[PDB]
Amino acid sequence: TVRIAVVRARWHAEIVDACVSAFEAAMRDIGGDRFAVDVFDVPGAYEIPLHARTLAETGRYGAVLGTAFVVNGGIYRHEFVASAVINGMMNVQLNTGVPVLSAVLTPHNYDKSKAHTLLFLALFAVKGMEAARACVEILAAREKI
Amino acid sequence: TVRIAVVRARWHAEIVDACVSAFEAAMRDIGGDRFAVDVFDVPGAYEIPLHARTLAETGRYGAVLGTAFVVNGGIYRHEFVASAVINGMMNVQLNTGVPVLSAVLTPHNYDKSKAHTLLFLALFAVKGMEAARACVEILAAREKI
Amino acid sequence: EAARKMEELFKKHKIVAVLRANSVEEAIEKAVAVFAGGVHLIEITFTVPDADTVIKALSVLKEKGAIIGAGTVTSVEQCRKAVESGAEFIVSPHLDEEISQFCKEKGVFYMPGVMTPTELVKAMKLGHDILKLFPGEVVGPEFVKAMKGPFPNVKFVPTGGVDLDNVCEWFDAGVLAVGVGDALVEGDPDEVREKAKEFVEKIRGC
Amino acid sequence: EAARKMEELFKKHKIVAVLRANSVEEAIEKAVAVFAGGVHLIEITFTVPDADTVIKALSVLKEKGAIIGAGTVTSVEQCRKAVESGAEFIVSPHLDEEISQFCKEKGVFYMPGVMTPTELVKAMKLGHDILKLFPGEVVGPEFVKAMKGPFPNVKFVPTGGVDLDNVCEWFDAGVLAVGVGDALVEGDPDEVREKAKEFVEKIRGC
Amino acid sequence: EAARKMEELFKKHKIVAVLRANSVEEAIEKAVAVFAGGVHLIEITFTVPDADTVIKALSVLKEKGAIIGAGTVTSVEQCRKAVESGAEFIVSPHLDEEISQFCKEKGVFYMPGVMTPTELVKAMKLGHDILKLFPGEVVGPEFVKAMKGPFPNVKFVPTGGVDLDNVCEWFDAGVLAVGVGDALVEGDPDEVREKAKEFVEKIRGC
Repeated sequence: TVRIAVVRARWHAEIVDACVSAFEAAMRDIGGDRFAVDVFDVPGAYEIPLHARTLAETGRYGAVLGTAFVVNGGIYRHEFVASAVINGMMNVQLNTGVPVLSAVLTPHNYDKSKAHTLLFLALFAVKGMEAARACVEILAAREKI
Repeated sequence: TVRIAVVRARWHAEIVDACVSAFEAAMRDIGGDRFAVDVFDVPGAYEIPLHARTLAETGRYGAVLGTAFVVNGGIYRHEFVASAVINGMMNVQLNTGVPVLSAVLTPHNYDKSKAHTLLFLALFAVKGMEAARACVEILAAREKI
Repeated sequence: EAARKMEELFKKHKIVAVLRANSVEEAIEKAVAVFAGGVHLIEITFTVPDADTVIKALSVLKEKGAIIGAGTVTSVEQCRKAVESGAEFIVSPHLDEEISQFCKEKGVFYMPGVMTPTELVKAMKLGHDILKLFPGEVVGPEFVKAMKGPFPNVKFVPTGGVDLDNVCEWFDAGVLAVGVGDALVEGDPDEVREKAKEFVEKIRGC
Repeated sequence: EAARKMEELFKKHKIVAVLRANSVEEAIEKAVAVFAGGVHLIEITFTVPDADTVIKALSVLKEKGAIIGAGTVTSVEQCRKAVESGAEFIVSPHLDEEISQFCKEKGVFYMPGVMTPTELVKAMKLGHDILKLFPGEVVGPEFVKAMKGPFPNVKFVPTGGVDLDNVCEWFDAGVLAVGVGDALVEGDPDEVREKAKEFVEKIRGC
Repeated sequence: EAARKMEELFKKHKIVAVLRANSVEEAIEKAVAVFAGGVHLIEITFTVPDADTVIKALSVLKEKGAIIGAGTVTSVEQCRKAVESGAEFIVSPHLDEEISQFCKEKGVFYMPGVMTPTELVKAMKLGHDILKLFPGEVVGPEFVKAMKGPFPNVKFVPTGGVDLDNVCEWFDAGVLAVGVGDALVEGDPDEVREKAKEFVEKIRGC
């Protein structure tokens, strides 16, 4: 059995949860009895790269999926974190040899109105399902190589 | 015979395919019986840098071409991925010693209307042809040095 | 048991959105705009690309009171996919025995389509009290009134031929709920949310 | 194989004349006026006196591009007569299993009539993709549009309810061809030829 | 065999775009705007920079019904390049024996240019029934009508002298297809797509 770790941000947890729940369900439908999913938490998106590296270098995981919802920020600028986190994961991926995937998303324009909170729960659930497929397909590709 | 690997995204596969097909045909016209092309898939643009590194460090390929079509994103921002992927390939290129090339393109403004899907199939076919020339010319330059 | 649950839900909510879209994201944005606008019963046309994906994605609204069903199901194979992927309702444009038997075995609510008195009867013999009138426009509210006499226990959900101006014309005929789409659903997500509110208020009046 | 040939012919010519007359000579004069006016697909109502005689007589136009079929066939015995006497098409006001099996065995094109979603389905199960809507007037273009959703591969030829003013209203709904008669056909042979030209040009526009 | 295929295609589509551009990307954007606008027969002027590149790039539209040929080919060497790089048609401003022999050997359709009765005859003797009138403007529709008498089996595709206002003036003369360019093609890709639609509808009228 191949383990996949998931590293979750705790900001806007309801949105992040919609994604991981969908991911786990999709994993059972696609690779049931082949893959197992271990979920770990971190305070937020900024800590994903390190936690993910630590898991990847442990040797227990075939893949790591980081997830988070980064928002516009209101008063403060978010762009600096969003790019640091994505590039962080890319550096980990390349130097660890583990196909770290991501669902760290930043919306064009997120309002706090319920219309938007509902939209993002549904879209994150979709991203979760897509990530499950990606995990299985990339891991298979890496055996064929 | 020198092998060239191609790593393809599966998003907007029709567009990505227009490029690789043109690439392979151009390679036969330019370097037939000198080069061979091995095509590999990954879920999407984000996984290209790792898959490409793994292939490059295998020793079988003289060059690796990554291809993808990255779009505006609609609801979500695409800039963070597009830059992570291009920089990822640059880091691989420099530290592996393999002239990883790319045709990872992000349009100024991509509509989903058929006028645009048709335009991009044709433009990607052009990029494929150009990449074939680039592969041959850079590999030759690297022997002359 | 499922039929009783649903009969009460249709009486309670009155309007059912019939949703189609050209993509997964578009279907989701519309389903949310419709839900936010006050329409809780939503059918996802099942003949569209990625219908299963849309129904599973919208399961996140289930805990907020949304009911997501599978629209226009014309076969058993589609019913099986609809059942694994949520789908509280299975509805179809025509009566079908294999679909009805499948749906009973799975414990889900099935609402077959009918447009004639001989078809209403066959559907009743098979146990279906709530029927959909697929060919709306062709069969107006006059049908619903006319069939009330001989079939007082048959309730209808017309689809099509229902727009904002005929809201209450249909309910005055004895309609249970209305299968509104291409009005409620069509347009920009903000236009959709506002129209959904207009339909709900027009309906609340009757 | 016959179905593919005919589907292309209906798409190509669009208008089908539905011809009736009180005599053999009258039927012939009208068939020629209609043909000369630009309508190449002609059905000879088979319930009239001397229907076989008219179909054989008009076989002389076959080499000029006319296609002569048998209109309103309601039985197997009539189908047998229609097949011996030419009849490229056999059409009927209602779906019938014996007629369909006969027509398949003889290699001829059969187009059954349908007016409801449950009947469209039975006809599809039997292999008929092109259906006639016999009760035109009662079932308007709204039906054709409505059934496009659940049955995208079913094409229609409405009969009746088609006149010059509604030309293109029907084609805009997804109609394959129109079963025009009692407009195109009625009147003096010179009036008939001129009306046939008006229908063809009005149709060419859409 | 190629000639028969093409004769039917020209009769079917009527308008042929004659495309020139100052770059590969510009040629592609225009070819797509023209195609999207309803014109399926497109010639890529072969005397432009990177003509082979444009024809190969547009092969992606071949599966969508586009036919891409090589415009203004004046030599065998250019014909050879056009043939390797797709080019369903080879057309030229003048009749040429070496080009015709080459094209026959390769199985491609060749349409030579002619502007006089003595040249029509030589082209017919060489087996070319479809001719292009290169010097349009100079040779108007009167020529096409005049030559119909002595040469009833010669069909023409005029190039130049065809604009939106003279659409149908040319078809009324016996024209097979029209080599429209510098009208259809010139301008912004969105202007191009709209003009292509105007030409197609104006043509559909006749």
